[PDB]
Amino acid sequence: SVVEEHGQLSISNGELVNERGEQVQLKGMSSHGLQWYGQFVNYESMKWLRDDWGINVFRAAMYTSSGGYIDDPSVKEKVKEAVEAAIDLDIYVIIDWHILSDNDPNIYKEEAKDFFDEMSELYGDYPNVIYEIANEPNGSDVTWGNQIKPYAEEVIPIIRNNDPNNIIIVGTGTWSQDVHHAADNQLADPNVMYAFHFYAGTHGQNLRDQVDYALDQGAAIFVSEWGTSAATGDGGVFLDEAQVWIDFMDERNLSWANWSLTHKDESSAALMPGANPTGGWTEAELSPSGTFVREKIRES
Ligand SMILES: OC[C@@H]1[C@@H](O[C@@H]2O[C@H](CO)[C@@H](O)[C@H](O)[C@H]2O)[C@H](O)[C@@H](O)c2nccn21
Repeated sequence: SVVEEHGQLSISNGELVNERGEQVQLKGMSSHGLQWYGQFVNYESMKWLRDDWGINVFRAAMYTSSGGYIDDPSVKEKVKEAVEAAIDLDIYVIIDWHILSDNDPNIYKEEAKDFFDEMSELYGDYPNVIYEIANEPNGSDVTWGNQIKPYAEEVIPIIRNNDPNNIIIVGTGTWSQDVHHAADNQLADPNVMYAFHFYAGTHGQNLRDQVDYALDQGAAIFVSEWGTSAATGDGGVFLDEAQVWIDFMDERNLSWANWSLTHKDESSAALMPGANPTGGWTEAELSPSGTFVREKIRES
């Protein structure tokens, strides 16, 4: 229903819109690393998220380092499973080249180009696909103008040779928080968005103001990862500040994906250790974070 109705997504005047030009807001879940918690990524769990939580997008977080794709490239087949499930379930899907410790996206740029060539050749004639080419550039030696923008200007042409206009999300500096610099020096492609990520354990008022600054430059922003926890993925849940962010994103109509769908013993994890990897969870099988996120997507 979702993808048949909204169809081809694009950016118009800095906003995500459907094929009629109407604003659309995606809300869903991210996997944890596919090399660690891939058992939670399958048609049945994704169908349960669609039908019981109301998700309309799923993010496949393919770590590059940390035992991910560079170390063992077999994980790309789990990305394919997730994309195919999203096609069968008629929801959108984010293919996330999940850099982190490999903090400069240029470290694995050759591999990224080959990976995104393959994915865009396979799936570029479906409207479901959204490409997230570098999760979180980070480090004071990795800047938008010197490192990230030029990386994007090599990977985007590879994708565009196979897929002229599905959405591309491009990470920003300082762990995808520095939307100000990106918004002042935007990419040319008209169907790009810039990633902004937050974790509710950080007091967020200035970060919200910086998102507004970026929006005011005509940059489109996708909140492709956020958590209810501290920035470590743990440290308790911060539901008061998470709700502030939820309301802010609704007012600005910003799409989002929550970190993350796993039973790992950390506060941002949505599931408790007895949750079935194929779905059907009871309330007791959701964590405090998962209960809250589920409520947010169902309310929507
Ligand atoms: O630390 C929380 C998350 C992080 O996941 C965290 O990665 C760590 C390192 O791999 C894992 O040990 C944690 O279990 C996971 O929650 C995301 O990979 C990253 O994009 C991000 N940036 C800011 C926070 N986070």
